[PDB]
Parts: sequence; structure tokens; C-alpha cells
Amino acid sequence: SMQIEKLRGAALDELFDAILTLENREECYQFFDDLCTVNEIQSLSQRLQVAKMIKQGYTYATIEQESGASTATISRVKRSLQWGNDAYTMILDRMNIETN
Amino acid sequence: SMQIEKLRGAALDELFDAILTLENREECYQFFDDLCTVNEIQSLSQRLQVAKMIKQGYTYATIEQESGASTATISRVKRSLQWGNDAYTMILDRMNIETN
Repeated sequence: SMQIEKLRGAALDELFDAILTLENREECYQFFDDLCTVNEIQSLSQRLQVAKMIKQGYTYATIEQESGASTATISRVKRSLQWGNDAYTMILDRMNIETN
Repeated sequence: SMQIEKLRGAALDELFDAILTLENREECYQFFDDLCTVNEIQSLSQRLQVAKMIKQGYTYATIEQESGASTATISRVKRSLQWGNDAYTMILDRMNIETN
């Protein structure tokens, strides 16, 4: 019952298969610069920082100050961590981020 | 002189490092469902479909019909194909999608 189920199909599969072909960090810079605006990329980056910081055990007050994320953004990320796919956990755990 | 240079730094590196840890297509579904809204994901999928179809030699009208994309969206993708990082070329080649 993921919201993304609405979109499941060949085109979305191709986008994800494309992202899987990226092999290093600079390829990601090049690809996401082509694909996305600066504002879009900034938002995605902010969201992951918020998720990381929540998991590290920081107060929401501190998260605002360090990540520059808005309260509305922090709220959305909060909702995803609790009522989502545990995908932030999966990927943060893979990078060996010390979550407390 | 990529626009993304505005954002280059530790947080953005971390987002890309996260994306590089994804191993399969279903993990992408779970991660991007957590990270993004349905509307954001649909937008990104549409852009890649447009890029592919431009590179295959479809005209704007066919692209509008098959991908849902507005002329504005198509225009922006076209601009990025001419003046961007050639990153759509890169990923389309790796997925062995035939292009002109």
C-alpha cells in the first residue's frame, strides 16, 4: 500500500534501473544535475539529512538549525520514518551512520 | 559550471552515497517512496521518458501523447540534452536502449 504503487509500471521501472546504473558519486552529480533543478536536489538532500539527524537522536530544534530544513519538511520526514517503508533505515544502516 | 555546483558539499555527497547503496529495483521503490512524493516521482519518470524518446527520434506530439509531458517539460529536457552533462546518453547506453 505504498503511495508509489499508483505509478508502478515500465517508465518508473526504467527511471529506477537508470539510477541503479550510476557507479560513482560524480556520475550522480552529472545525472541529477541533468534530471533535476537545483531546488529539487536541495530538497532531497535536506530530507535525507533530517532523517539521518532524527536517527542520530537530535532534537527537532537542532535539526532546523543544522540542516536548514523547514518545520514542514521535518514533519513530512517524521511521518515517513514512522509510517513509511523503513527505507531511510535500510540505507543509513548501509552507510554505517551511527544512529542512536 | 554545472548548476548543481551551488549545492556541492557533504550533505549532497551523502545523498548520492545513499543512492549508490541501492542494489535492486524494489529497493528504489521503497527508498524513493519514503524520500519523495508521488508527484515528484512522476515528474522525474516523465523527464527520463522524454529524454529517451527524443534520442529515439520521436517528435514532440508523439512524446506529449505517450509520456503525458507538457511542451514546457519537453523543452527543458531538450535543452538539457544539448547543453547539459550528456548524462541521459550515459545511462541509456548502460541500459542498452537503442538511440539515434
